[PDB]
Amino acid sequence: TPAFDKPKVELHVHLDGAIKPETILYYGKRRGIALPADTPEELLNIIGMDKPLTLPDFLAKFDYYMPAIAGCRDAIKRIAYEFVEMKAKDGVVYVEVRYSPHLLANSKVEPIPWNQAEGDLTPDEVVSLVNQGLQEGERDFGVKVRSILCCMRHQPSWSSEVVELCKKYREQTVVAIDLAGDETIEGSSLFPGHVQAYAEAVKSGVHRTVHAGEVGSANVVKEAVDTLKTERLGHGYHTLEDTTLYNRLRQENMHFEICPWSSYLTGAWKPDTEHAVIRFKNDQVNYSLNTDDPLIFKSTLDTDYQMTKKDMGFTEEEFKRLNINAAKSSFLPEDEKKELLDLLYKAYR
Ligand SMILES: OC[C@H]1O[C@@H](n2c[nH+]c3c2N=CN[C@H]3O)[C@H](O)[C@@H]1O
Ligand SMILES: [Zn+2]
Repeated sequence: TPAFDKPKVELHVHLDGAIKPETILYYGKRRGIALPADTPEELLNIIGMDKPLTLPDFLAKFDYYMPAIAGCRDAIKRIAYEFVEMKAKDGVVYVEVRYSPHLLANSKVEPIPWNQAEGDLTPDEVVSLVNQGLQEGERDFGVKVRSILCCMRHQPSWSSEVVELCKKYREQTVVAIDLAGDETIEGSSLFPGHVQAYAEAVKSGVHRTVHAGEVGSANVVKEAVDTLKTERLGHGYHTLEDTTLYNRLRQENMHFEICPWSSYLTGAWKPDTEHAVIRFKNDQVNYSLNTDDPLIFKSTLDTDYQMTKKDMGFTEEEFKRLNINAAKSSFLPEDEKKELLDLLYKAYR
């Protein structure tokens, strides 16, 4: 069933884990990269999940397939292409994708990932691939893509870099810096490299967001809002613990990015206790429903929206209004945003 059928907005997703089993498959068996499987479903059935695991675990599923794709120059622009694809197939007019240059290489990179080998490929290029691949994909699917570049919790050394990336790819196609990776690393969201790079962001314009919340304490969010300056909270579930912090973001007017089906699956949730998502709906705080990782969880944007009208009862009347908010919170000029607001507005309504 539809389950929401008007033209959606989406803010939280990762390139990384918006690949199809096939493009993996190709490259494993093409530049040779001994892969973990064969039948395109078996690939899926190692890569993805169904019993709720733990955030740490989630995060090394990734080590299964990435080698495949990592630099090869080729693949960057192709999996950027096929990703815009999926985003016009399930219902979306507007997406922000995130990703991590650092995972996507090759050269420089003194902790060299997966682990793999030297090296044409740079941060400076593994972006300018994607911008074409989301510019193309845009061109050919009806959907406008802007990307988000992700600092990455466990490596502060690299965070510095991403701000220079964002600044200078700024609009061709990047509208933002993020923080991503294991919440459990005690202290991570404060380490010097991160705050330094966020604050070259606020010192220099760059829009900010942080996965804070999810599977770690309310503190990690309090850090994120106040020390890092996060313009919107990447998940923000555990902010319902410090219930005076909670009234302070409801009050600041600020985006929670929920990821339903993701929540059960990483660990951020016990299925015995009402998910933060229905709460935000009761309180009417600006949230956005969302996908996070299509591949690793075996899903589609319909999966969230349907976990949400049938388990946790959701009017269409809500869906309407969250998809207006997400648009309101987008990292896109008031320019581009009056007119993506004119879209869903004269179509919901
Ligand atoms: O895409 C940047 C990184 O996002 C991480 N990722 C993706 N979704 C999530 C996540 N880490 C935690 N939160 C979840 O929302 C993976 O480490 C990936 O390398
Ligand atoms: Zn995420």
